[PDB]
Amino acid sequence: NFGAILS
Amino acid sequence: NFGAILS
Amino acid sequence: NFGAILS
Amino acid sequence: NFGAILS
Amino acid sequence: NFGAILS
Amino acid sequence: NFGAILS
Amino acid sequence: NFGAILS
Amino acid sequence: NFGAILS
Amino acid sequence: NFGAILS
Amino acid sequence: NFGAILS
Amino acid sequence: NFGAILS
Amino acid sequence: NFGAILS
Repeated sequence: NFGAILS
Repeated sequence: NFGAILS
Repeated sequence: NFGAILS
Repeated sequence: NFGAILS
Repeated sequence: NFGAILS
Repeated sequence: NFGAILS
Repeated sequence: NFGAILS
Repeated sequence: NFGAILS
Repeated sequence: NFGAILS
Repeated sequence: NFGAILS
Repeated sequence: NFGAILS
Repeated sequence: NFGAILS
């Protein structure tokens, strides 16, 4: 899978 | 701010 | 899924 | 202000 | 879902 | 003032 | 003033 | 879920 | 102010 | 999952 | 602020 | 898996 977080 | 995605 | 919060 | 979304 | 508050 | 929405 | 939201 | 408080 | 999200 | 808090 | 993701 | 924290 994949994932991300942005500030 | 904050944004996230997770598959 | 995905999600976000804005100030 | 504040805004949010969550799937 | 989603939601918000405004001052 | 104040305004709100919640789904 | 004060405003709040909680899902 | 999500939530916020404003002064 | 304060805002939060938790999936 | 994911999560965030904003001041 | 603080943001996190964990798969 | 994967994970992250942002300040």
